[PDB]
Amino acid sequence: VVGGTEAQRNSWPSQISLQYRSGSSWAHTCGGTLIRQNWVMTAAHCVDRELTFRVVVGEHNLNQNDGTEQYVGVQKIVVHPYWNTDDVAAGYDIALLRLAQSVTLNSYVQLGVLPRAGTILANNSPCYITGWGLTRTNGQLAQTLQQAYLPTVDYAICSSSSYWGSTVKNSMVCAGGDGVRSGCQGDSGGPLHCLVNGQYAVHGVTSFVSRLGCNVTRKPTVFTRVSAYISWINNVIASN
Amino acid sequence: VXFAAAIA
Ligand SMILES: [Ca+2]
Repeated sequence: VVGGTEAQRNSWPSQISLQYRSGSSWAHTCGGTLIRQNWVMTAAHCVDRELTFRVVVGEHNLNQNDGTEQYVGVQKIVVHPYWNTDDVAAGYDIALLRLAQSVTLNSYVQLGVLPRAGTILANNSPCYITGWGLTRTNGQLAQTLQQAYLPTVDYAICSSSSYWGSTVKNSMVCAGGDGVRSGCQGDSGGPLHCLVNGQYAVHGVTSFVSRLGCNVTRKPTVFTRVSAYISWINNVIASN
Repeated sequence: VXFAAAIA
């Protein structure tokens, strides 16, 4: 997260760190959202490869003991069948991970509320992105969970040629684009929390940014639109 | 897909 600040510990209890086993230890690669006691929602491009994954819930500091963490294996990876590794702009960048064990919920670990199927936010709706990603283009990971205010850019604006053009699809949510705040490497798979009728819900799964950099004006961060996959999600859950 | 934000 570029342009952000360190989140407080109870603001985003649904955020998790996705990590792969690397030799002796593990390595943060992506974000994700806890949506059931034993299911996490992330981006397909994060789990495209055959590696050993775990999610950390109640994580705040990647390399210090917060006293609140549960380190949970991923047993099952379910990618959207139409995901195409080589065409992220086609969409379907979503995946669900069934955890080896169920986590225990507390003030630091909660399920993320998803929107009703088909929900489309009005333009410039207030949202926050969160994660441990780079704090500047080509920088280093944030050790502590970061948040940035990142309001939505509606499809009509985001798909105009000055923005993302035909690269954006209606199955996505764009946010930010002001050249100061955005998602960045290590944030993908994580949530976009958007404030509607007083309560937060995870409207996006961080997917992509410009090749020119993270906080590029008129290149807002692009998220898979969760509300377009609600029936797919529920049926993955119900069938496994 | 880099390293992952996916780069678009
Ligand atoms: Ca920690």
